[PDB]
Amino acid sequence: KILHRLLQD
Amino acid sequence: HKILHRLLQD
Amino acid sequence: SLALSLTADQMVSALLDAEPPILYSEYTRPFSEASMMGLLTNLADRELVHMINWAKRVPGFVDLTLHDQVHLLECAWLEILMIGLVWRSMEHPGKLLFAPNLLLDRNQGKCVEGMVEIFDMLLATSSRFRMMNLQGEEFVCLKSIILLNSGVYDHIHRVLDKITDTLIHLMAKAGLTLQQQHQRLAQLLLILSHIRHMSNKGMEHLYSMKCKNVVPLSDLLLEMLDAHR
Amino acid sequence: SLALSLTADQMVSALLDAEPPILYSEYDPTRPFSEASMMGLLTNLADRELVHMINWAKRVPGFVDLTLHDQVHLLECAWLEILMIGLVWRSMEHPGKLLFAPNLLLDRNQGKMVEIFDMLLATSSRFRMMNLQGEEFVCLKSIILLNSGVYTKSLEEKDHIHRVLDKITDTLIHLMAKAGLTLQQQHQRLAQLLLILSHIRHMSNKGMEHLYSMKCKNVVPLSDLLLEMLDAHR
Ligand SMILES: Oc1ccc(C(=C2CCc3ccccc3C2)c2ccc(O)cc2)cc1
Ligand SMILES: Oc1ccc(C(=C2CCc3ccccc3C2)c2ccc(O)cc2)cc1
Repeated sequence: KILHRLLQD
Repeated sequence: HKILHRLLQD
Repeated sequence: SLALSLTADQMVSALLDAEPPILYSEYTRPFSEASMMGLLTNLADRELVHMINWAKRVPGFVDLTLHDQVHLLECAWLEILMIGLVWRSMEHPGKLLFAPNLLLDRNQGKCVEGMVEIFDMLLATSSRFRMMNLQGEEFVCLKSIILLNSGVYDHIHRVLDKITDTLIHLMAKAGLTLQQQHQRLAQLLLILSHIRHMSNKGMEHLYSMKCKNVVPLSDLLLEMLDAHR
Repeated sequence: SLALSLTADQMVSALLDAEPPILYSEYDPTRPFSEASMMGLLTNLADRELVHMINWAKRVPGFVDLTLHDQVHLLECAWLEILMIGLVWRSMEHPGKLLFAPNLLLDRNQGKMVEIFDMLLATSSRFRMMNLQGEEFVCLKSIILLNSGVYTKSLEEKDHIHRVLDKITDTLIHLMAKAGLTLQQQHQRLAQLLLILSHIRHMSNKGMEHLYSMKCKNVVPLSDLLLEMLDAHR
């Protein structure tokens, strides 16, 4: 999940 | 014409 | 024009006087899509006739041209049906009171594809209204606001302002502080964004129901629906 | 806990500094058009704005206090609303035109969509006549992020969103009070601003339908992130 990544990273 | 046109009268 | 000369109490009593009645559905618990959408379509169709005569009694509305009245009703009708549904469903948590003889819960909305999502949102809004302890006088103010605002893109602006004055007036009369007043006001109006969302998602669902041609739509509903499509 | 501690002036200050930049499009006046090129341009543009939006959201007071699952949901719901109110804000001083980018300034006479365009035009026109302030705008955009997906186990989270929402309300009122507005004018302006959010929600929804239609018609590409975002609504 791309959006999930960017929030994390 | 539209049914709404008629109903918004009388 | 006469709308602006009205006082708050007068605004309130006029809106309460204009209220449409709660209609009944046909007198077996629906589960299939044909049965459920059949009952809801019949109901909405009858409700719409009352909505139109209600709308003509909302102060300021009659002062608009016929074409503008048509536009606003076409834009707002499902929103107005939905906030009505959500309001009368308040005292029945987890369920939607489409009519006093038609209480629907999640489990029936499980069938007919694309329904249970819109169902859940309506339940969440109803619950939100219940927790805020929304009052009937506030409800008719919100309903009026939806009618006048949803298809508004000067006179309407002034009337919209007048209704805001009325809302505040109601909260003040209820003994709320100034801070509580504009906080509660913001909360009410933010729910209007969700009612809009539910309407738009409902509208495409009804469009899907139409093209598939399972349930016969009334000519009035078909025209109200195509105004969006 | 940090968000509820802030003063209204601290809230504003925080929101102002979290503002993403205005990006450029790849538009070139010596380059031909058609619906493909334009939607491609806006898609490319939106896709880059998303990356800035995601990092902007993390700087919105209270947003990182939420679970990652909740943050994802709010953004999936609100992303187009937020792009659009961005579009409308920077289009204010350009009546009858939309400033997608500093180098991409479009009228209605270059469309087809035209109604979404007009709606955005009306909203911009509304901001202009209201004389919408920057401090009001950033409050509005943050409200959209927190509100739009809040009514769709534990939460807790949901009630926490209502607190920060409530804190952005006095901030707005606080803003209108220093502007010299009377109580009646404050209430009325607050209402006018929040009613605009219903229109922005409406434009977002109509926009997704056009975007979903655009994807299925496989006409010009959507990025991997834009596809995931769009799928959340479908
Ligand atoms: O008082 C009301 C009566 C009917 C409605 C209808 C909707 C339509 C969409 C929808 C989807 C899921 C759950 C509820 C609803 C409500 C509706 C409207 C028209 C129609 O032909 C069928 C259902 C809403 C309020
Ligand atoms: O800053 C912004 C950048 C792009 C947009 C996009 C929309 C999409 C819909 C739309 C239709 C007519 C006129 C404008 C718009 C705006 C948009 C969004 C996603 C996409 O893939 C294509 C266009 C809005 C604001």
